[PDB]
Amino acid sequence: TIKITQTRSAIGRLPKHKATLLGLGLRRIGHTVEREDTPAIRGMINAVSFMVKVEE
RNA sequence: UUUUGUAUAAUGGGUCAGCGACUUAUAUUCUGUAGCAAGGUUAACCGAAUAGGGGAGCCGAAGGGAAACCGAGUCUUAACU
RNA sequence: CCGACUUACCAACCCGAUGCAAACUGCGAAUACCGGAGAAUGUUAUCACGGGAGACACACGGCGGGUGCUAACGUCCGUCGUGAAGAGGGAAACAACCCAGACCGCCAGCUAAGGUCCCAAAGUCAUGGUUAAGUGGGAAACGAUGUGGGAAGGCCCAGAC
RNA sequence: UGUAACGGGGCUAAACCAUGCACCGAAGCUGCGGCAGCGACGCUUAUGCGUUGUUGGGUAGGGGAGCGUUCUGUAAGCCUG
RNA sequence: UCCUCCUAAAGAGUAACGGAGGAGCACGAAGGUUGGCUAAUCCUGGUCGGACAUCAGGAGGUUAGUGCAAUGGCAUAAGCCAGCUUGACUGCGAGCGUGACGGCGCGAGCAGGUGCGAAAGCAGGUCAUAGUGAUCCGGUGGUUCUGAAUGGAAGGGCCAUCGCUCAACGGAUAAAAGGUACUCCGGGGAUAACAGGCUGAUACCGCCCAAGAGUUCAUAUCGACGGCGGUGUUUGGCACCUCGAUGUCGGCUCAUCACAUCCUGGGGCUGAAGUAGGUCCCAAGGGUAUGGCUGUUCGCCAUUUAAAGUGGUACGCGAGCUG
RNA sequence: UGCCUGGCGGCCGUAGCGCGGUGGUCCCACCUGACCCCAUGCCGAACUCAGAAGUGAAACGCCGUAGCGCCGAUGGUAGUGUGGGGUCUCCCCAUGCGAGAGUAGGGAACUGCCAGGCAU
Ligand SMILES: [Mg+2]
Ligand SMILES: [Mg+2]
Ligand SMILES: [Mg+2]
Ligand SMILES: [Mg+2]
Ligand SMILES: [Mg+2]
Ligand SMILES: [Mg+2]
Ligand SMILES: [Mg+2]
Ligand SMILES: [Mg+2]
Ligand SMILES: [Mg+2]
Ligand SMILES: [Mg+2]
Ligand SMILES: [Mg+2]
Ligand SMILES: [Mg+2]
Ligand SMILES: [Mg+2]
Ligand SMILES: [Mg+2]
Ligand SMILES: [Mg+2]
Ligand SMILES: [Mg+2]
Ligand SMILES: [Mg+2]
Ligand SMILES: [Mg+2]
Ligand SMILES: [Mg+2]
Ligand SMILES: [Mg+2]
Ligand SMILES: [Mg+2]
Ligand SMILES: [Mg+2]
Ligand SMILES: [Mg+2]
Ligand SMILES: [Mg+2]
Ligand SMILES: [Mg+2]
Ligand SMILES: [Mg+2]
Ligand SMILES: [Mg+2]
Ligand SMILES: [Mg+2]
Ligand SMILES: [Mg+2]
Ligand SMILES: [Mg+2]
Ligand SMILES: [Mg+2]
Ligand SMILES: [Mg+2]
Ligand SMILES: [Mg+2]
Ligand SMILES: [Mg+2]
Ligand SMILES: [Mg+2]
Ligand SMILES: [Mg+2]
Ligand SMILES: [Mg+2]
Ligand SMILES: [Mg+2]
Ligand SMILES: [Mg+2]
Ligand SMILES: [Mg+2]
Ligand SMILES: [Mg+2]
Ligand SMILES: [Mg+2]
Ligand SMILES: [Mg+2]
Ligand SMILES: [Mg+2]
Ligand SMILES: [Mg+2]
Ligand SMILES: [Mg+2]
Ligand SMILES: [Mg+2]
Ligand SMILES: [Mg+2]
Ligand SMILES: [Mg+2]
Ligand SMILES: [Mg+2]
Ligand SMILES: [Mg+2]
Ligand SMILES: [Mg+2]
Ligand SMILES: [Mg+2]
Ligand SMILES: [Mg+2]
Ligand SMILES: [Mg+2]
Ligand SMILES: [Mg+2]
Ligand SMILES: [Mg+2]
Ligand SMILES: [Mg+2]
Ligand SMILES: [Mg+2]
Ligand SMILES: [Mg+2]
Ligand SMILES: [Mg+2]
Ligand SMILES: [Mg+2]
Ligand SMILES: [Mg+2]
Ligand SMILES: [Mg+2]
Ligand SMILES: [Mg+2]
Ligand SMILES: [Mg+2]
Ligand SMILES: [Mg+2]
Ligand SMILES: [Mg+2]
Ligand SMILES: [Mg+2]
Ligand SMILES: [Mg+2]
Ligand SMILES: [Mg+2]
Ligand SMILES: [Mg+2]
Ligand SMILES: [Mg+2]
Ligand SMILES: [Mg+2]
Ligand SMILES: [Mg+2]
Ligand SMILES: [Mg+2]
Ligand SMILES: [Mg+2]
Repeated sequence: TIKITQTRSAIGRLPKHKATLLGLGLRRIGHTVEREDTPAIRGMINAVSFMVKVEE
């Protein structure tokens, strides 16, 4: 279980960068989401690391 | 208004008041609603007459094949699992 | 005839070394594309049918290219973003650049881009060096004892310069 | 055409390359109140009585719900010197 | 109109008046099967015989060949020869690929009847990708499907098939050229010329090395073979503003700004003895001609001037004039 | 159980070339002859038949040799997906992927089944 938050917009981003946020459940700026720790979530975090921040 | 793009030095209007631009008939398809239901429904017309009669007639319940023709099967081909 | 020779010259095949090619690959990625399984999330976001449209004049920016002068806010193709159809802050002004997607109201607070001397809201903030040209605040080949450094080298107290 | 290649004043830093701590800075995010749609759930529906999550920029265009005027029936009713 | 490669950004596809080439056929064998075989080139030797015909070996290993243009493939050969034959058959077709669609292509396998091979097996056209044209209309053959009172038939219908460089090749008609400055309408700055805008291939100007010319000596003064920049001044590229009008070349009057200055002013070098000169730097305060020719700016000539500038202002200025 | 040989395979160069030796009990190859089965665009050269006198010369199988071919590291370089930048017809930073060429080096194949001859 890890905590993720979004800190940047998804306006000029790629479709694969917005679908990643859709999969992570992020809705807007500063949306705190709890997600299970798994290689899939880690890969998503690596993919959108420039706009997300983890609390661990 | 037209444009990728108008404060544009692209067009329109001096202002006010009145008038002014997806309507009508018939025919077909679709949606909702209402009656009836494997049936539904009349037109012309008669009728003192929005009643009633008139089911002539139209759609659908059975389709296949060009057509004869056959039939919940048919055509295709001498014959097709 | 046959030829004996060298000779201000050029040069085939092969060998050794150095390169080039969108229409050359004995080599060969990253990305992208097809399919399967799996956890999580997304208002089925997917497909099929039926009713109704609108549109087929796009532009700019990034990356990958052709034609141009490796010129054009030039033109032609692929991908993404924006405008078109998107308000707001910033770049002094600015359709396409950056941040960021306006349900409404509040004389509440927190931030991103971008800034904190005044216009104009915020540090005349602290330590550390550079610049003396208003460089900052438009530009090249090239030239110069301009300085701020780093690493070496020659000559040199029998005397260098 | 008139400074006119920092926006201007002005700056020997208020310029640049390096470190850090603060602040300003948007319709971005958080706080309060209010409206509407979709979907889950028990409302045994009153089709709404609480929840909860989410969404609500918008041209052409599509869908849905509505306001206003004339006349007609309700209406020999009602208001009105 | 159709075929091959690249551009085409390693799935497919993907444009330009982009770069390179082809097709509008041919074959009863150049098809199928069975059986067998492997060259291009070079070297050596040998009669006519030569660099190269034919014959022997050796090296080489597809560097040849594909009926054709290119690409992808071909040794089990798809290449090269011989024999036998017509599967260059009929009716079907699981399941796919590609297209907006019409449509096109690959196809295991089924029923009948064949060819080759002893047989297993192969053959529903050529190694593959171009060799092509919707519909209507009309013709031919066959067809027991129809046959307008009945029996026939004409005609029509199903199958095979024929006729179109419809080449503008998804084809508007069975058949079709030009002028308008006598002109006209709806429209476009979606699209033309002057002008304005972006860039600067061209134009002008500036700068760098120095081979040299310069009686010796590169740089008093010029400057090759080459290179780097500036103005947006010419001829030009794009077509972003304007076609429900921004009036255009030249001339007259009227000027203004700039300096890469024609004179005046000051200076450096000089292959500057002096006058008179050449080159370069600063400097825009002022001035900067009259006539013949031509509509002309430009330009030629005559004669002056201390000098008779370069360019911008919508190639300045027509709600100032001229035509 | 070993050695050698033949056939059918697996993989397709660390598997292939070249140099030097070895092998004939058996197998294999070379080899003898041909009216016949059969054939040569002529020819027992090839195919095929009847045989084993002779030979391991050639081919073939085996052995060792690095004159070639071949494989091939680690590290580094180019390139590149995503996000930021600069002096932007070209590069840099952060995080992942990571070549090719070349060097050191490896390397004279391995193996399955069915058969034949000699030892056991
Ligand atoms: Mg956990
Ligand atoms: Mg326009
Ligand atoms: Mg504006
Ligand atoms: Mg317009
Ligand atoms: Mg206007
Ligand atoms: Mg107009
Ligand atoms: Mg007007
Ligand atoms: Mg109805
Ligand atoms: Mg019927
Ligand atoms: Mg059936
Ligand atoms: Mg290439
Ligand atoms: Mg997938
Ligand atoms: Mg069109
Ligand atoms: Mg178009
Ligand atoms: Mg376009
Ligand atoms: Mg454009
Ligand atoms: Mg580009
Ligand atoms: Mg351009
Ligand atoms: Mg602009
Ligand atoms: Mg254009
Ligand atoms: Mg539009
Ligand atoms: Mg905006
Ligand atoms: Mg948007
Ligand atoms: Mg703004
Ligand atoms: Mg600006
Ligand atoms: Mg502003
Ligand atoms: Mg704050
Ligand atoms: Mg900040
Ligand atoms: Mg202040
Ligand atoms: Mg201070
Ligand atoms: Mg001035
Ligand atoms: Mg605010
Ligand atoms: Mg908000
Ligand atoms: Mg609230
Ligand atoms: Mg809305
Ligand atoms: Mg919103
Ligand atoms: Mg009434
Ligand atoms: Mg491709
Ligand atoms: Mg691709
Ligand atoms: Mg053939
Ligand atoms: Mg054969
Ligand atoms: Mg000869
Ligand atoms: Mg060829
Ligand atoms: Mg053949
Ligand atoms: Mg059969
Ligand atoms: Mg037979
Ligand atoms: Mg062919
Ligand atoms: Mg016709
Ligand atoms: Mg008759
Ligand atoms: Mg009959
Ligand atoms: Mg015809
Ligand atoms: Mg066509
Ligand atoms: Mg007109
Ligand atoms: Mg235009
Ligand atoms: Mg023009
Ligand atoms: Mg204009
Ligand atoms: Mg000389
Ligand atoms: Mg021009
Ligand atoms: Mg005009
Ligand atoms: Mg006008
Ligand atoms: Mg005019
Ligand atoms: Mg001067
Ligand atoms: Mg002055
Ligand atoms: Mg004075
Ligand atoms: Mg005279
Ligand atoms: Mg003029
Ligand atoms: Mg004039
Ligand atoms: Mg005027
Ligand atoms: Mg005249
Ligand atoms: Mg023997
Ligand atoms: Mg023999
Ligand atoms: Mg031997
Ligand atoms: Mg490596
Ligand atoms: Mg990048
Ligand atoms: Mg390597
Ligand atoms: Mg290597
Ligand atoms: Mg060997």
